Amino acid sequence: RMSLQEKLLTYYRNRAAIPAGEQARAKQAAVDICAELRSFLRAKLPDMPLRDMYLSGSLYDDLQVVTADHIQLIVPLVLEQNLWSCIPGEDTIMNVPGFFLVRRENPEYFPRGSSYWDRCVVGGYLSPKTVADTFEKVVAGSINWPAIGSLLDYVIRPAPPEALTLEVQYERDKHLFIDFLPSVTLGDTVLVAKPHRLAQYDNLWRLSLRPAETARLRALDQADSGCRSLCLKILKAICKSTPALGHLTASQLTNVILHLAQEEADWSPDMLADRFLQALRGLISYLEAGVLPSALNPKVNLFAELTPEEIDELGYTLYCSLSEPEVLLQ
Ligand SMILES: Nc1nc2c(ncn2[C@@H]2O[C@H](COP(=O)(O)OP(=O)(O)O)[C@@H](O)[C@H]2O)c(=O)[nH]1
Repeated sequence: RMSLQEKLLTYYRNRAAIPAGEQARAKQAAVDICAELRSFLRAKLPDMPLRDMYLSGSLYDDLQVVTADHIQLIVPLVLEQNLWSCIPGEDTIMNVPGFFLVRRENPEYFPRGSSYWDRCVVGGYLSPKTVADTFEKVVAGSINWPAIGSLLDYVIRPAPPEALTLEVQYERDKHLFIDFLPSVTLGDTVLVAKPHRLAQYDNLWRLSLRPAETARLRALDQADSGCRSLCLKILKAICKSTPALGHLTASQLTNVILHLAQEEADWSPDMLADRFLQALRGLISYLEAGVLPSALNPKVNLFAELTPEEIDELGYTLYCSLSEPEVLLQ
């Protein structure tokens, strides 16, 4: 019957690709809200050290698949270089690459109170969990979602504690989940408060990898009009659509693609099938090895948050799907 090429482009257009209308409006609803928060921050909280919150995520750069239902709103903290320093996780006793301790420097000389964020310090370290709670409470305590919603003809209601998430119904039957992501930038190190999976690492900030990864990907496709992004979206759609693959993330799949791009120059449209197969094969062998290095930061293993058992099950699921092509593609 059909070639894999056709099946994939077909799968992409009927499953991976968000319908044209829905993505514009979802994205626009997010844009509309982000702006209204810009003015709220000027008026209500000129005291809290922040910069303007801005959108980020797959929906914002057209990498979101199946449904336009989520996006991040970054909350950039202001931290003074003099007062704070970030510590690579591999240099901590935790020994976890891709994560940082954010340390409060010399309290004898910089007493508590020198930074607003000193209230979020636990044992000399800026706690990511506590920053989230404080922000959530300081926002919850000054914000008027019913009014912002009325102003934009959206209904906006926070969610149950996931208190850092907003549910935006922007049409009768459409909604969008915006979650707030507190971020810190020290030097050229960008960190986000997206907690490590295990509880014992909850004092660590996460190295933000998404911007460089997606910029890299976009630059490569731009250069040669390649299908790197198209292949990623298909994979994302499969993992999202297949429960057994729920542990796979956009970040891992993107790096699978980027590693492959180091070794395949030809990403013309007709090579899509071949690259997709290579990517599947790559992912499987990364899983077997128990290690998927970040293309942009080799020291970081993007499977390090997964247990060996989960890695093993992911590997098995994928092998099995090789002989169930029609379950993999819907
Ligand atoms: N926007 C953003 N999300 C990040 C970052 N680091 C980790 N994440 C997480 O990774 C996910 C973002 O996924 P995304 O790239 O948008 O692809 P998708 O959610 O699978 O469509 C969310 O769960 C984020 O919390 C980051 O630096 N920026």
